[PDB]
Amino acid sequence: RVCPRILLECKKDSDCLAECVCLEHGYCG
Amino acid sequence: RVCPRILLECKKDSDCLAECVCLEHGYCG
Amino acid sequence: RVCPRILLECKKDSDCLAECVCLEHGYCG
Amino acid sequence: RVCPRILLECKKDSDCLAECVCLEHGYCG
Ligand SMILES: [Zn+2]
Repeated sequence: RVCPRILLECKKDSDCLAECVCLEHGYCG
Repeated sequence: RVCPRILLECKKDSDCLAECVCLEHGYCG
Repeated sequence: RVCPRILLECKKDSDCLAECVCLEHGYCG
Repeated sequence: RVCPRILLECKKDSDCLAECVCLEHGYCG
């Protein structure tokens, strides 16, 4: 899985880069 | 992101297939 | 990268499953 | 598939970034 480790807040996966997922702490990972 | 539509429980991401991740509700997605 | 190893002929990546790519021998990989 | 738009030569897939693969023409893609 490709998820650059850029710190980004999110509500949905579409708020995230690449194949990062929106995790339960409100950040992409 | 490639995450099969297979119902799987998980404690860690490693429990999941492909690029699915372990969500805190206790299932892969 | 997620590429199921199902034998499939191709001309383009869109002929392939998942994140398989169309390789120079004419099969997905 | 996540393959950065970065010009890279390669002898093997391992030479490439992310989910890029080594094409026989000698570049990642
Ligand atoms: Zn991927």
